Amino acid sequence: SGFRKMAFPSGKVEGCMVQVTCGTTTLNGLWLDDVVYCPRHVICTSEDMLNPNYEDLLIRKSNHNFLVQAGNVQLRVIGHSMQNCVLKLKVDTANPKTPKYKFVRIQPGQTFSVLACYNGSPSGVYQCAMRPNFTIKGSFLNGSCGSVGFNIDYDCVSFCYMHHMELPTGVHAGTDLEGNFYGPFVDRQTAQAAGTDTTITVNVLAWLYAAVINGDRWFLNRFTTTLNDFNLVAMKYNYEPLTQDHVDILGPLSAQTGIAVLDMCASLKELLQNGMNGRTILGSALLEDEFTPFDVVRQCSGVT
Amino acid sequence: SGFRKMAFPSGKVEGCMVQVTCGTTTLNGLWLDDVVYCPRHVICTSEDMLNPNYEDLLIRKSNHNFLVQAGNVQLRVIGHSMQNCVLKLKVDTANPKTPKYKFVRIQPGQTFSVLACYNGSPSGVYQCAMRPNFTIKGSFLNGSCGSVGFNIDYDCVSFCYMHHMELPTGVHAGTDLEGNFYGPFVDRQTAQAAGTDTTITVNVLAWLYAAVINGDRWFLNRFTTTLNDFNLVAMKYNYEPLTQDHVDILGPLSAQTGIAVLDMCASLKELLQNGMNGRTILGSALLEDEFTPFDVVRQCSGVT
Ligand SMILES: Cc1c(N)cncc1NC(=O)Cc1cccc(Cl)c1
Ligand SMILES: Cc1c(N)cncc1NC(=O)Cc1cccc(Cl)c1
Repeated sequence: SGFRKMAFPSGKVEGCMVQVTCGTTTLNGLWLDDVVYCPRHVICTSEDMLNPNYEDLLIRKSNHNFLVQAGNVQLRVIGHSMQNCVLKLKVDTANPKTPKYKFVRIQPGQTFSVLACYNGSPSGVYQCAMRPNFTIKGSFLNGSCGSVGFNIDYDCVSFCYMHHMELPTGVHAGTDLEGNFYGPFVDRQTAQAAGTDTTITVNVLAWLYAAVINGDRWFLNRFTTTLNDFNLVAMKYNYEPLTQDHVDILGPLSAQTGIAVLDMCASLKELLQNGMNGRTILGSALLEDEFTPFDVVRQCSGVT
Repeated sequence: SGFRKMAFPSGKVEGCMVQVTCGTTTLNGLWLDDVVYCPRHVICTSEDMLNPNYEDLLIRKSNHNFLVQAGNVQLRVIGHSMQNCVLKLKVDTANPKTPKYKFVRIQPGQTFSVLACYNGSPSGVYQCAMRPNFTIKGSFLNGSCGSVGFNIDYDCVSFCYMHHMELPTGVHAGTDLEGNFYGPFVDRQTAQAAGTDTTITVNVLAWLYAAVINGDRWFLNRFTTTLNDFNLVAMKYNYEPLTQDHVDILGPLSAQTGIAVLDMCASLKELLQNGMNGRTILGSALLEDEFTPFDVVRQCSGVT
C-alpha cells in the first residue's frame, strides 16, 4: 500500500544521453542506434532565437561543427539533417546501450517520466502529465533542452517527448521525437499563448480509485450521478468532459473496488462542489490528475 | 523553473538488483561487488513470521538454498552470514555493474530515492523523506522487500535504506545496509507502534524558498518572528522545533532570495495559523516537507 508519483526506472534512458555542442550552444542529445537526436536550436546563438531561419542557420553548419560527447567518448558525425524541430546527427558508432525503443506521439492527458539532463548528464527523474493544452509543468533550467520524456512497456522504451523551451509563464513545451511540437508552439523567443488548460477528469477518477484501494475512503458518498449531470459540473469546474471511452478505461478500477464509475463521479462532483474540508486524499489537499487509469493499475499491481 | 518531487536517476541502482529466493520466499537483493544483501526474512515461511528465531532458521540453510538470479544470470553462492536484519550472500562473481558506493545511515528528515522492485526487476522510482518517526510513506506491495533507498553524489551511490515491511497502518519500515532498523521496529508479524510523527520544519522552509525562487510568493508577508516565538507555533502544529543548525543550512536559500530565515519563519507561522485560504504553493494545497535545503539548491541549480 501507499501511492506515490512514481517515475519509470531511468537506466535505459540514461545510457542514451549525450551532450551536443554547436558553436557556443550546448544541450542534450538522445543517442539511439547510430543517430543522435537533439533540438534544432542547438545551431542558434541568443541573437538568432528572436526569429531564427533554421534552414539558413543549418546551411552554415557542417558535420564537424556538431560536437557529440557521450560522457568521455567523442562521437564522429557523418551526417546531419533537420526533421521538423529536431536535428538528427548520424554518427559512425551505434550506441551499445540502445534499449529496445519506439517513438510515440502521446495524447494530452497521458503521463510519462522525464529524465532531466544538463550537459549530457542525468540530474533527476520525475513523472508528469502532458496537459490538455499540450504544455508540461516540468522542472527544467537552461541547458535542459534535449532532455526526454518516455514510458516503458517491459523492455521497450517509448520516447514521447523532447524538451525544447520554457514559456514566459514558466511552463514547458517540446516535441515528439520526430520534432513536431506538442501544441501550437514554435521554437522562437517570442511570447506564445498556451491554450486554456483543464483538469484531466479520467485521471482524477483513477486517483480516487487509487485512494480507495489504499484505504482513503472518506470522500465516498451515498450518491450517484449521470454522465450528463457530471459533465455540467465538469464544465463549471474546468474539468475535461467525461466520455464513455473514459468510463471504459476506468472499468478495471471499478471492478477491483466494486465502485461503479458513475458513483465515483458523484464523489468527484461532491468534492468539486464542497472542496476537501481541510482533509487530504493520498497525502494531497487537491484533486490530483497526473495518474492515468493505467498508472493506477500498474502501481497497485507492481508491474516490472 | 518549475519544482518537482524529483528522484535521482536510478540506472546505477538498477544494475545492482537481483532476485533472491530461499525455499518458497522470493524477494529482492542488492548485488555490490561479490556480495548480495537482502532482508533476512527471505529465510522465513509465513508461519515463521509470527515470531521468527532467525538464528535457528538460518542454521537450516546452506549456501545452495539461496537462489540468486540477476535477470537471466544465476549467481553461485559461496558464503552466507546474517548481520542484524540483513543477509549477506557471498557470490563467486563481482557485479560488473557495481557503481562507486557507500553505505550510510541517514538521519530522520533526510530524503532519498527508492527504486521499487519486484522479483529483482525495477518497477519505478520515487523520492521520499525518512519521517521523524523513522517510517517512510512509500509505495510498496508484497515482494518489494529488498528494494533500496539511496542518494547520489556525482558518481557515488550512498545506499541508505533497504525495505523490509509494511506496518498495519500502511507505512513502511526498513533498515540501513548493515541491517539495523530505522526506528523501533523488528522484523516480525506483530503490530508495532511507530512514534508520534512531526512535520520536518526545515524542509517546509526550504520548500517555501523553492516556491519564492519559482515565482510563488503570495505567502510572503510584512512580518518577522524569533526562533522562540516560531517554536511555540511549531509545537502547537506538531512541527519539529527549529534550531540554529536548521537556520544555518537554510543560509544559501536565504542568501539567494534575500529573505532572512526568520522572515520566512513568519510566513510559515502565518500559513500554519491561517491555512492556505484555498490557494496553492508549487501545485500543492498543503505544506510540503519532503525537500531538504540541499534538494532545493540541487534542483534549482541543475546539479548532475
Ligand atoms: C531557459 C530554459 C528553461 N529555464 C527551461 N527549459 C528550457 C529553457 N531554454 C529555453 O527556453 C531556450 C529557448 C528559447 C527560445 C526558444 C527555444 Cl526552442 C528555446
Ligand atoms: C506485504 C508488504 C507490503 N504491502 C509492503 N511492503 C512489504 C510487505 N511485506 C511484509 O511486510 C512482509 C513482512 C511481514 C512481517 C515482517 C517483515 Cl520484516 C516482513
